[PDB]
Amino acid sequence: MFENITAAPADPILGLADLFRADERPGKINLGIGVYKDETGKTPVLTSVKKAEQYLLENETTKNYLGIDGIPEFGRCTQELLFGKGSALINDKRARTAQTPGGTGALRVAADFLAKNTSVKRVWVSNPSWPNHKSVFNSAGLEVREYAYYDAENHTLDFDALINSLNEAQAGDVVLFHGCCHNATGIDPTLEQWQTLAQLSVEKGWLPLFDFAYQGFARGLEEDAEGLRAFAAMHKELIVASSYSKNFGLYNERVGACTLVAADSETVDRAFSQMKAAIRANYSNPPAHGASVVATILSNDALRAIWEQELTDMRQRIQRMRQLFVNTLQEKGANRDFSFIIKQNGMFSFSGLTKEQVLRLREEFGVYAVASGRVNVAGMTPDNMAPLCEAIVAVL
Amino acid sequence: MFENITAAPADPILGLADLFRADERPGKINLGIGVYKDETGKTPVLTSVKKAEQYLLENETTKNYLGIDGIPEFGRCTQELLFGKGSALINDKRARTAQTPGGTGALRVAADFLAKNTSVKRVWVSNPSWPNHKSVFNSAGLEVREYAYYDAENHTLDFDALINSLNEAQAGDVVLFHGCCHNATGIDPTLEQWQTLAQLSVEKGWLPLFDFAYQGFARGLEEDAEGLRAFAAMHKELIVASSYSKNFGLYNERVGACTLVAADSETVDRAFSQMKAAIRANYSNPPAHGASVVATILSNDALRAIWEQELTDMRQRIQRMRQLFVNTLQEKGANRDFSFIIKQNGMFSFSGLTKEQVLRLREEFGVYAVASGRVNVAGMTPDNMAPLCEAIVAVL
Repeated sequence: MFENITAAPADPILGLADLFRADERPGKINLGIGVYKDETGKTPVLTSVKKAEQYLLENETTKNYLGIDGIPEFGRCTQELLFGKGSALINDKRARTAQTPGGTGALRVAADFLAKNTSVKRVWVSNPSWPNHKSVFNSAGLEVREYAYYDAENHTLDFDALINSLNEAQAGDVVLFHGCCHNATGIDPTLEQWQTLAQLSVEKGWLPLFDFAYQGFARGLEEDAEGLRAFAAMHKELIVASSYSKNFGLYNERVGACTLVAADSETVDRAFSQMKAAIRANYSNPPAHGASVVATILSNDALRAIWEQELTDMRQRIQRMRQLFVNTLQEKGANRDFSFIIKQNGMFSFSGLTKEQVLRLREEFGVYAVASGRVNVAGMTPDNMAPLCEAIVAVL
Repeated sequence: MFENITAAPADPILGLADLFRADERPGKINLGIGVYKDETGKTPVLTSVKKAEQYLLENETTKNYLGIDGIPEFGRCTQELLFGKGSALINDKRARTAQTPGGTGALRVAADFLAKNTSVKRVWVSNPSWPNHKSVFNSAGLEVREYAYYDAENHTLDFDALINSLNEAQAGDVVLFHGCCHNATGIDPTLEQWQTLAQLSVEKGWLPLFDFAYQGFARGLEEDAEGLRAFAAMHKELIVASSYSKNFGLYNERVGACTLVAADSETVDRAFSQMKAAIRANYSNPPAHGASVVATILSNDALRAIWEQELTDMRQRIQRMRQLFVNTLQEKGANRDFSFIIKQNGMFSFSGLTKEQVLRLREEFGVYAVASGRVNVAGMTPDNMAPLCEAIVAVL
């Protein structure tokens, strides 16, 4: 039965990793990573997390199944974080949240739900966009289309091309937006641009689906939610797939949420039931550990304080590296302007390097990056900055 | 978009739960539970688990993403437990294991994998069978058929009807078997019956898929694997969906595995790659906590000894309850013979009560059971045995 099965194509990231590892060179640098890294080059466990884990160890009395939608407190904390407390969406009980296995799991659940309970057939994603978006939706049997977003020439948001391409989308089609820290351009719309998209969206009958994996990485918790909040204030229906993998550094514990928004309580409840059905048919119920940790922290003033500070430290680390990277480039005798790097949010940005330059950097300098020229700034350190920039300069 | 969505049908178990809860009655007894419970009526955290969790707390330095297939050691320990150490399947590197979110998750992954990479279109499940089997497979777009198994009259395994019904199954069809502790008849095939099925299976060109969620609950770790092992010795290809939810009391941490078996290393590797692709499109990678705990215990002599003892205690509690139940029934002036209860393995069994009797038990006596007459013997205690039996007698 398996004789004729063809091998799945290989991810370049994972493939890049293996290549990096098997490299004897000393000054090797890996900018192809997908996670946060501190000044020492590691991905530690947050202090707030460790504290929460101790608490669970001492207080947990059972590992009995959680409800299909998971921990209640986790859901409420997640909603406040998304919509802010005092939000009408909350007071009007128009939103239901399901705890899921990471942000990816949330996306998959939404996809299965849409595919069997609605007339949705197409989903629009930006060009470019996180490559996993295609696989997830296609797996549910949904069609994936691309809208213009990034301007590889000016390294900016081509609002016009965006609005223009999205005009080809019909009512009842879903449009996917990155809440903040666009992956992997680092280019987000302005508040005014968000408001413009919201209006347009309502007018066109689109179903907005937000992929919110980096809340707190752009400007801050609240600031980063402005776009989403701009949409929520205008839509009756909405879907949010959030992740705590990065902002809580809980990558491997698979902590995320799928939030459903409807016109009213009755409707959302009825709709949520089918979402739960979709979950039951997938993994049954969610993993407690990771979510328990998030709920404990968010609901405890002390722990929350600590965590917010740790998050700030991460955000600032990145902002610092972006700035430092540009300065060092210029100092080292850089050809082109890289100042756009400073206007981009999050861990990712397109360096503008060519496929051949990337190949060269690796072969000749032990500097690792994705063939697209994508780099993870968290992979940079005050310590490796110089050698890094000198190598880049050598390939320009 | 969600205006016309119809509510999903409510599931009895969860419905039963709520009903039980909202019951003011004092002597209420819940036999409709789906998990193990101890003499005090609780589902505690295993001592071996707590120890393992302390160890992780103290030694974990990162929560970085696990590989798509999860923790390697988890995979190897799992394979040994399934096939026994020194197994040819292992030494020949014919099996690949993926860590999944519970047994259910393993089932779903197998389904998606089969649906997109093979010609499978139908899956045969026993009548009756865990109701969630249908949803999972249908969700992947697979057809589900039923084979005869249980004999409601003699409360036994109708081997003949079984063999007969399965003759309608064509080559390339998948046949699903419960490794041990059939849910929810508690009726398993004898070693000789297993061997007969194995021969027939090979002859007919079926693809066996084992659902192994209760290893260690019937006779013992190794004993309970006899059937599976009987099949493995005869097939080139096989699939096993195992769970640690019950035998490790790790229900909510979602710990399970999906094991793929092929004729050879090259084949299994090529096939596993597509399985990974299916995972990536679902939840991306698995939750670490639960699986870490399992791997820690299974690989440490001391911890493993403790755990095996805890498992034994669980198995024996159940055997004790089955025996006590039958005796108490007889003493209490029972009408019918219930001795079949003693020959059944695991937490579940069909009491043989009618739908109206079940309704009566609850309304009149506060005794809760599923409408199918299914009872969870782990819900019984030496303390509640008398009242329970007196109520049952009153409805015969």
